[PDB]
Amino acid sequence: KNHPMLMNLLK
Amino acid sequence: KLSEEQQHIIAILLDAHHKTYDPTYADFRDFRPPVRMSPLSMLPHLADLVSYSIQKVIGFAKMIPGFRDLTSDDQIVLLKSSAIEVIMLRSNQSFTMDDMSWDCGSQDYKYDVTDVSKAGHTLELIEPLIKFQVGLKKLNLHEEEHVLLMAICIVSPDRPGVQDAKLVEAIQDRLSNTLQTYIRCRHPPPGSHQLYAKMIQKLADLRSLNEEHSKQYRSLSFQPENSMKLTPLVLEVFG
Ligand SMILES: C=C1[C@H](O)CC(=C/C=C2\CCC[C@]3(C)[C@@H]([C@H](C)[C@H](CCCC)CCC(C)(C)O)CC[C@@H]23)C[C@H]1O
Repeated sequence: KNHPMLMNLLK
Repeated sequence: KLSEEQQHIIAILLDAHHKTYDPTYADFRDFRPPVRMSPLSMLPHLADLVSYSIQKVIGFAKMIPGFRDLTSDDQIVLLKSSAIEVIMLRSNQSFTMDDMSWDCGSQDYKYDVTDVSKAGHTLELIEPLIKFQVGLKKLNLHEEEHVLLMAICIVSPDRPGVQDAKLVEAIQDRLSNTLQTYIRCRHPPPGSHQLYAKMIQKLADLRSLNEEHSKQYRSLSFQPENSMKLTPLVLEVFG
């Protein structure tokens, strides 16, 4: 599924 | 015998670790408090600790040379798959072979086998985790080796869902070559090969602990009562 929080922590 | 490139890798990883691991554990005061009376009284606290640790691991990863040059999806699969292992690994710094617990600056934030039990984990997993911590501690790793090992752990080309395995292997190989050389600079043969071999066996053990857990966190979080006690990032990461 989507990982919006992990994505955001990566940027 | 460390080249400049190797030394630069180590330096970057030392900084990243120092930036993402506060040996005062001051932030722990902001977690849900621990309770040691109450099924799973330690779950809120340890869930917050795990969640916080995931944030910090992500911070460490982003500084690993080349990591952020991977695709976003590869970075996610790598972090989702390694988070628990790196947590376990990084936790060795608080771990003490005195009473076999993780000591984070006080009795309130000092975690033992029964504390972990009260977070919904069976002794049957918990014990192999303690054993791992013991074995690792006995290596008496230099901080240089410790951070390299964390980085090697994260950038593994054999994690499920990885698309560019070759690129991930390119980073890992540089890290492994750096670790091997660092070891050689401290230890002649065959002590050097001995220590390296043991570090590699620790990464294998972590994979095993990871696999075993996944089955357990599946049964714990499957319960809606428990999953509700976790955090959003823990739910996102551990599926
Ligand atoms: C900031 C720090 C580290 O990130 C982590 C740390 C201590 C680590 C601990 C003690 C409490 C129990 C933890 C969080 C363990 C945890 C509860 C897991 C289960 C959660 C998985 C998502 C162990 C899994 C087993 C092996 C029981 O199945 C692993 C690391 C353990 C304190 C400090 O060194």
